[PDB]
Amino acid sequence: ALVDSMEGVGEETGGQIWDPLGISEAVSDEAVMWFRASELKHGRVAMLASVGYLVGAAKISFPGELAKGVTFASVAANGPYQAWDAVPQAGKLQILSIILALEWATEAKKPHYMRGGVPGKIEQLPFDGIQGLWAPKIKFWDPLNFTGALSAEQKARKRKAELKNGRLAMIGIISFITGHNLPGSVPALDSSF
Amino acid sequence: VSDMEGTGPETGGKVFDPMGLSKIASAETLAWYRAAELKHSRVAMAAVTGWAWVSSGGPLFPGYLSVEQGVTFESLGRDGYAAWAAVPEAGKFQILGVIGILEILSESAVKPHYMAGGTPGKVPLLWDPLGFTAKLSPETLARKRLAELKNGRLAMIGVMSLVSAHFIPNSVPLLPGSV
Amino acid sequence: ETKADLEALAKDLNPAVGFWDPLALSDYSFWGTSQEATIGFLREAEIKHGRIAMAGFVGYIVHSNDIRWTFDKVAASVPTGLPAPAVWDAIPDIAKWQIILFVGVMESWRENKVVLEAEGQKHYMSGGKPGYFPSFDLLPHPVPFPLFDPFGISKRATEEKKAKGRLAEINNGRLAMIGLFGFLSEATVPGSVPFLKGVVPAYTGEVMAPFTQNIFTAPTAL
Amino acid sequence: SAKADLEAFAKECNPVVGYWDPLGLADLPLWGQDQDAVIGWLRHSEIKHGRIAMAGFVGYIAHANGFRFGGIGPQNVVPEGASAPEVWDSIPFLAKLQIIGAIGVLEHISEDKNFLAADGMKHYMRGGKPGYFPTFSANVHPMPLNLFDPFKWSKNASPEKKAKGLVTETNNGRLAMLGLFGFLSESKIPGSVPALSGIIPSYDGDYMQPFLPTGPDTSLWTIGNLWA
Amino acid sequence: GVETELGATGPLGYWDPFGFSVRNPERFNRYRAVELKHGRIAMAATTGYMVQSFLRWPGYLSTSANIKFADLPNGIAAFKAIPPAGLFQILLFIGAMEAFTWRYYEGPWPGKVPEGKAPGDVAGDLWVRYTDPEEKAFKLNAEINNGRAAMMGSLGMLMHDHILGTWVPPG
Amino acid sequence: AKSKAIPFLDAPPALDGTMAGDKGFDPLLLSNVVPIQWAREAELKHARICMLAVVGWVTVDLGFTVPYAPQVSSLAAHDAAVDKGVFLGLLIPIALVEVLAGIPKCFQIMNEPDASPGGDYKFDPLGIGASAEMQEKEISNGRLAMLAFSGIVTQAALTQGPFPYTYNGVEDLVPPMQSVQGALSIL
Ligand SMILES: CCCCCC(=O)OC\C(C=C=C1C(C)(C)C[C@H](OC(C)=O)C[C@@]1(C)O)=C/C=C/C(C)=C/C=C/C=C(C)/C=C/C=C(\C)C(=O)C[C@@]12O[C@]1(C)C[C@@H](O)CC2(C)C
Ligand SMILES: CC(=O)O[C@H]1CC(C)(C)C(=C=C/C(C)=C/C=C/C(C)=C/C=C/C=C(C)/C=C/C=C(\C)C(=O)C[C@@]23O[C@]2(C)C[C@@H](O)CC3(C)C)[C@](C)(O)C1
Ligand SMILES: CC(=O)O[C@H]1CC(C)(C)C(=C=C/C(C)=C/C=C/C(C)=C/C=C/C=C(C)/C=C/C=C(\C)C(=O)C[C@@]23O[C@]2(C)C[C@@H](O)CC3(C)C)[C@](C)(O)C1
Ligand code: KC2
Ligand SMILES: CC1=C(C#C/C(C)=C/C=C/C(C)=C/C=C/C=C(C)/C=C/C=C(C)/C=C/[C@@]23O[C@]2(C)C[C@@H](O)CC3(C)C)C(C)(C)C[C@H](O)C1
Ligand SMILES: CC1=C(C#C/C(C)=C/C=C/C(C)=C/C=C/C=C(C)/C=C/C=C(C)/C=C/[C@@]23O[C@]2(C)C[C@@H](O)CC3(C)C)C(C)(C)C[C@H](O)C1
Repeated sequence: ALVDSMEGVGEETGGQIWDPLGISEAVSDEAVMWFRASELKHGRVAMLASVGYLVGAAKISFPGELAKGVTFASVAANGPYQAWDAVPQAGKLQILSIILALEWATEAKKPHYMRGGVPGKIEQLPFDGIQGLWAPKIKFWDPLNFTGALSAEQKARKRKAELKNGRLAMIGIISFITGHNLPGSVPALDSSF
Repeated sequence: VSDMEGTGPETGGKVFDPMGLSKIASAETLAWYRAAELKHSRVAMAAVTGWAWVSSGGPLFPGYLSVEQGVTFESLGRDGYAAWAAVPEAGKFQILGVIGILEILSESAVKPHYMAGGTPGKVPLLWDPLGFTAKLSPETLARKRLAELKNGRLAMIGVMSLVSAHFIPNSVPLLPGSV
Repeated sequence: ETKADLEALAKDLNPAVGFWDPLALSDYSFWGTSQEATIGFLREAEIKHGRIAMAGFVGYIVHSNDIRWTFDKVAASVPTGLPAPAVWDAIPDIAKWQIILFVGVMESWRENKVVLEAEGQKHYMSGGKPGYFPSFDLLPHPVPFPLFDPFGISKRATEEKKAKGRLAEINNGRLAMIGLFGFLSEATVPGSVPFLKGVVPAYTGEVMAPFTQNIFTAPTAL
Repeated sequence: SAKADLEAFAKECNPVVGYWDPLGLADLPLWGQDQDAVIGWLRHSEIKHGRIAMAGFVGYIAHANGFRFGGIGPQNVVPEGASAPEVWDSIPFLAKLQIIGAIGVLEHISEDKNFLAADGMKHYMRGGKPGYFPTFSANVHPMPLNLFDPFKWSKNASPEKKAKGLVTETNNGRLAMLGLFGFLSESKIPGSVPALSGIIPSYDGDYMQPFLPTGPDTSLWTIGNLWA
Repeated sequence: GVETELGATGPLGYWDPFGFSVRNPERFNRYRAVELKHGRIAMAATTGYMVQSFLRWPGYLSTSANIKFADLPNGIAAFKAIPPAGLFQILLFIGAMEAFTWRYYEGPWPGKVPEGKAPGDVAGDLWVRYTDPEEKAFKLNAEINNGRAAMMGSLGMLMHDHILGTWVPPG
Repeated sequence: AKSKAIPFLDAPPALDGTMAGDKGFDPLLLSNVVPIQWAREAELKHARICMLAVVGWVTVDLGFTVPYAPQVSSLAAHDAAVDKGVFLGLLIPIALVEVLAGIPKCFQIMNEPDASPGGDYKFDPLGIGASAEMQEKEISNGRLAMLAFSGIVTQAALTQGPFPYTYNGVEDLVPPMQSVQGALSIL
């Protein structure tokens, strides 16, 4: 099975595959690559979202003005929760448009993670090789190219760190949202959440 | 990073890197670091020279900056962040657009981009239009590049000393309390 | 450990009482696991409860006599003269939730296969040492001391002394689980412990209720 | 072994007591570093604390009794008769900053690989002498005098004498630590150092906040005071 | 193996996105038993919703509680409004059929399908048995397919009636 | 044998795999009753008309207008043009092109065995090329334009709104511009 070879097993669960429900044993390898790709996607989105929520709750905002009429602090003066509404429609439209472009490109690369590809290694130069489209060769992952200074063993260690931090952030972001929704749910979250 | 320029006698004879970002940096990451260092150097040197010249009783340019709106060079006060504030927004956009065109050029024209081989901080269009440094020895050019980096590091500390003076009065000694 | 090992342990703890399991927990297979692992879990439970109860006995004496830390604001916030059970209820719930989560992190550290097998021991249910606590050698970040003997004492103790100490640990734990509960029962039920009448301050709340506001229904946040 | 050397050093410090590590700090793996590095750090901390406490004791006698340089400088804003805790509080804020910063530069030079390597030595946590301040032989601009033995009074001293001097340094540093905090403790928990009762005045103010009170913001420079 | 069994028909044919029986073909019989079970419960549930829409029984649900059949709404509110004794009797009957009458599994804890039986052949001797092989296969395929459509539909009705209070969504 | 587009049906024999845009999609086997070249001519004519219609509708609705033309949305543009008078003029080139290129080409397709394929008028003044990939792009763009025009007309008539042709505008295409505060509530 492909499960025994993947990363993600850590010292916390005794260095064993944490699958109480046994779905990893049940489903085929193809679904397992889907699950690892989705795991890393959720984990990276959550590692972005958790620090975003921290910054919003601290009310740390860039100096300037998002639109020509609203300030970054004006949007953030109602906590992270009531922020996406206060963002202008055009700004979030552009954000979601570039996210759509990235998603479509990463899915459109030929060596798909399911059908013979590394799960979670979305291609580092999306929008390249597209007929009738030119974009700068800004490497999506690590455009400064910090990876070049790391050997494969260090990359494996940092991928383990990636998975563990992603899992913790997926817990933390929902913790923040739940702390806002239900006031007493998560302790150690102040009224800003 | 040991091969790259910048290690004068002023920090031993070795690289200055407490945090060790150069250790993380690969060759192309070090190229990015040097390119960013150089661009900050050059922009800072221009900024600090302009601030000093304007706010040290230098001769403001003659005539009207904008004849249509009536804004004049003399009307723009010789004070940091007031002259820029009173400059027309169209003029601000002119400066920013020319800078943006030039920077997209310096990114798209250089062929072996500083990232993929190449030399960080080389912009053939703007440097030496009169060719002032076209017959210097390679050593001399290396020495002058070292001088460039050293002057610019000081310049980028100085421009922030000016900025933090306006935004936080009496931050810098030997500088007016206002700006 | 085998039931023969439990009989030997009981006969070394108290030769006269000997093995005195009258409910056969030592024989009931817990979760279907072998007797050698049910014995491990039960013995770890005995040691752990005795540990917590000995600490609780000393802590109850300390709280009833209001020997509090001098340089903290939570202790000052808690009113003086309260019963020791109430000195727990009068605390911010966020501090209770961090005491409990500290024990959670420590008991996650203890049962970890990797840390135990790195230090040499195994789980108490896997034939390991019941009542062992691995040090923080494999911790993500460095830390100054371990839990058991943060200082050095008993780094050079004989196995005979360790065996004597484990026997005394089990016996004192069995006694302290009864002493601390004598305090609680006399507090919440006057005239229940006949010898502490007029000694233990009375109490109305539930000692098995850690947080004032019910976490399952309506918690409080900070 | 580093612990063997430390144990012998303890016997030299006091042979009746000997090695007394009640917490096992030598054995503890600080930062994950091995026992040699940990003992190097602990020894360096001991001599650093002792040195600074000895200087602090002599400075307490100097400041409290009244011992000031003449002329323009920080001493002209400290009120006369001020307590030793009040002298630091009364010197200018920039004076406090520059004292702490100069000490920082000295510490940085002390742990710099540059100076220690120019002197043919290594960091105290990586097989070096714990408590060795290097010569300023890599300070870009030459400096006239070094910190330790500036006039080079000990240019020819026996290694046995130097070892005995380090044994003395540790002992006197420990004793000076105790005395200096005796002074500090008598001012905030009276009747704690019995001999000092009535001698050390009470001080209302945090010792461990360096910059509280921030002190005056005066400008004591006279000629060329364009920054005022 | 599994690619040619009752259920490997329709537009998709064999359909294992997450490779369950591909990884564990031994568990296909258990999965078929579970699919038949859920499908049948859902057929009953969908017909119950559709028929409770227009027809309701007469007489009192519980004369002591004064709860009438027509007074109940059509949805989860009806099961809420059944008295506790009625719910207990309902659970008792369902458990009797589950454990004794129509045993889907043979024994132990992780129940296997009965040995001398099909995956979901739970009826006794008095049950319709088809002897034509083609008709038997066709109608078993119809059973499982209608069951699948029924569970999709029943999940739809349950979610609609949870959101709104009526299984019919507006439109 | 089994069709690619429909993996539970046999593909027809007329489709084969030479024709551009061939995806084995013909569940009703209409290629047997209707000739494939005639059907392709009709497909390409419809595709081209729908492409032009989509781009013209979008431009006119966004605001681009000819001088002297009525400043109206694309929905009322037909009625406005008919009322103002100049709209048979556009029929005149349509009538010319159809009568003198479609009727003869249609008769050649049906009767003449040696004839150009459906939709091939040899109209390449720039010489961009009639490569296989180019024809595939033409067919795909055309079909997408047919469906897009159908949606555009049916939605502009329904809502009588701006270019998005949805009740709440771009918010319908993009749900997370609506609130997201109920999504965060359930989370
Ligand atoms: C005596 C005990 C008998 C128990 C068994 C029984 O009676 O079997 C009876 C039986 C067969 C049989 C046999 C007989 C020959 C007749 C009797 C013999 O019996 C004996 C004992 O010999 C043998 C047997 C059992 O073989 C057949 C039962 C068939 C049944 C009960 C089939 C339901 C499908 C529902 C579907 C697909 C729902 C889709 C639902 C969907 C897609 C939706 O929900 C859609 C929708 O709603 C949504 C979501 C919202 C609405 O706005 C809109 C609509 C409406 C569109
Ligand atoms: C009513 C009537 O009729 O009767 C009774 C009822 C009742 C309620 C039962 C009564 C009571 C009171 C009782 C019986 C109370 C019992 C309390 C109990 C039994 C409390 C133990 C604490 C132990 C601790 C904290 C040990 C720490 C030990 C530690 C942390 C060690 O260092 C262990 C050590 O091994 C190392 C690691 C290193 C070695 O070098 C040796 C040492 C030792 C240092 C009354 C009032 O009397 C009357
Ligand atoms: C910051 C501020 O405001 O500061 C203020 C306050 C402050 C600091 C207190 C001030 C002060 C006071 C200061 C600094 C006073 C300094 C006084 C000073 C410097 C006094 C030296 C006397 C030396 C003698 C008599 C040597 C005789 C030496 C003799 C006999 C020889 O020459 C002998 C010999 O060499 C020959 C000729 C050559 C050879 O053949 C033989 C030898 C070698 C044997 C100021 C000035 O107010 C400034
Ligand atoms: C608050 C809690 C607490 C209390 C009140 C308490 C009381 C007593 C008494 C009572 C008079 C004795 C006499 C005693 C003796 C020993 N205790 Mg003990 N102990 C507590 C906590 C822990 C922890 C966390 C550990 C531990 C251990 C040992 C060992 C080592 C044996 C060995 O190394 O073989 C010996 C000899 C360590 C271990 O491994 O125990 C198997 C270990 O990890 N204890 N302990
Ligand atoms: C001796 C010794 C040691 C020591 C020591 C100690 C205590 C050293 C202390 C040193 C100290 C405290 C040194 C201050 C310098 C101040 C300067 C340079 C200020 C210049 C100021 C200038 C240049 C200002 C100029 C201007 O305003 C002017 C005048 C007018 C204008 O025209 C121009 C401007 C505006 C710019 C070691 C090495 C530690 C150990 C060793 O063992 C023994
Ligand atoms: C809309 C809305 C909201 C919402 C919402 C959400 C999340 C809605 C989600 C709806 C969803 C998820 C609806 C799925 C339907 C699936 C169907 C009908 C599938 C049937 C499929 C069937 C019957 C399959 C049958 C077959 O298997 C059979 C039997 C045999 C095989 O041979 C053939 C096939 C495979 C075909 C808010 C957020 C709450 C508020 C907002 O304001 C408005």
